[PDB]
Amino acid sequence: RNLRDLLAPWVPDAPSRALREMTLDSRVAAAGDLFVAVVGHQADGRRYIPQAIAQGVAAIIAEAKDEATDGEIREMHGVPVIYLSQLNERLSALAGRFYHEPSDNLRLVGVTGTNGKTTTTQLLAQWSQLLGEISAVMGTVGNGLLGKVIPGSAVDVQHELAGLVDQGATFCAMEVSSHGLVQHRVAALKFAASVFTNLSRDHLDYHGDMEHYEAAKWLLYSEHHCGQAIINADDEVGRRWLAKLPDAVAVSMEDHINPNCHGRWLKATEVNYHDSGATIRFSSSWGDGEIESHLMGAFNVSNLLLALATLLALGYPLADLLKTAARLQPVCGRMEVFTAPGKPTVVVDYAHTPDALEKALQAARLHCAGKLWCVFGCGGDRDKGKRPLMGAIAEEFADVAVVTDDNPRTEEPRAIINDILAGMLDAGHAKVMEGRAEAVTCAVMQAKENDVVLVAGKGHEDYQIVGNQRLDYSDRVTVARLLGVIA
Ligand SMILES: O=S1(=O)CCN(Cc2ccco2)CC1
Ligand SMILES: O=S1(=O)CCN(Cc2ccco2)CC1
Repeated sequence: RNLRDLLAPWVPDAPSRALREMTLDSRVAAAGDLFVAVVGHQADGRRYIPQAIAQGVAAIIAEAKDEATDGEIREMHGVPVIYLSQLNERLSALAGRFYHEPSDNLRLVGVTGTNGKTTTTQLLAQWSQLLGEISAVMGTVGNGLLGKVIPGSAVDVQHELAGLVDQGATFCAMEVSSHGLVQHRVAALKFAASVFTNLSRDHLDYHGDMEHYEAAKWLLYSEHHCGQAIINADDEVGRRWLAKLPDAVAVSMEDHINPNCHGRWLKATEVNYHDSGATIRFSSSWGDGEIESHLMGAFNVSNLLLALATLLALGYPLADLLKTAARLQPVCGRMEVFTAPGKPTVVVDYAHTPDALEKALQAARLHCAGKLWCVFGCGGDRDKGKRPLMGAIAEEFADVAVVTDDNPRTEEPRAIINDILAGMLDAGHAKVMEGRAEAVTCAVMQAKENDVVLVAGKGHEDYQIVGNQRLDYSDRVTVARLLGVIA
């Protein structure tokens, strides 16, 4: 790594300097490093130039605004200071070059939108790896090779992706946050494909506002290497964009494919939501088939179809995708289904808010021939407002509400339960059982073979905080033990 080579595309005849790491933070800027001084929302990195020089950085790249012209080479205490205009916009490209263009050395798929980003990202990584890739994820959960995700500037993005390349990753599914995109944090990444789970957003009822939102985004996307566009046609904005993008792949499970366009497409023709997942019949420009998904609810059908369409667009054979689809797993504690022969279906989900609980019950309902049970509580020593709302939701969208404990902490467990029950029309119809394990056992042991029991609130979070103790407890383990299966 050399300053001269680093800057060659932009600043010819830049000094020759060996560079260790690239950093925006003058605090950690050690000897031999390249310090990058950026002008930010409320901070100006150029302030910390003398400090960085004092810690022995090899060279500095600094925002040119007001202080210099673009590509201006200066020299302070023997250290090169190269000024570049619009450094924020160029930082991704700069870092990309520094870290040997990691997105050109694996298949990078970017997923954007509000809902289903995490799941779709995870399914992309899972499915690609089942097809022979060494897959990785980058996003809100964390970064890492599949099953070793460790819990973010344009430099960090490039740096982490290079780290994954070094660990042998050949495929990376990246969640792209709306904010990350706008702030040019993925500006120079070569995306093999970009998946749009949706492009809708609240607060856009004024026609001028929707117009500006779309223009802003369209402009942004025009400036990125998006690769193959895979768009959810069940989204209103998605459809309008698909109408303008003849090379984009349209995906639908609600009959929004327009075949007159002769574009590439994938649609679910029918779905059977059964006790252990969904059987998805689909047609596509690549051929038709049938997938046995072990994921629950309509949203996860959409998410799966988006991943399928993406991988098909990237040229993975339909037959191989079909042969591996049954091995796709739910994201841990996200509508994770547990079945056993002749037992009720039990779903463990992390849902701990009124909206999450409602969605999880609506999803569970689809797979439920009999009665839908909901076992849940609310956290103690936290905001109490959601309690009656979650009570009301459990009453409305389930057949049997089993109200129990969930991390009561120092608060009186029964008081929390009372707040939950307060929101119900017929609290008397609810079952109350304290001891969460006992409540789960009650639902599971009493529920019929064709019932579904949703156990909500914890998902993967395997502890019960009672008083000051994080006592060892797991919904997944409790459920697995009751059903005679392995969590
Ligand atoms: O830019 S982003 O939208 C996509 C990449 N992510 C993951 C990331 C990289 C380094 C630290 O965290 C940040 C948000
Ligand atoms: O589809 S996009 O995400 C990326 C490409 N851009 C510009 C464009 C349209 C047709 C040719 O170039 C639109 C947004």
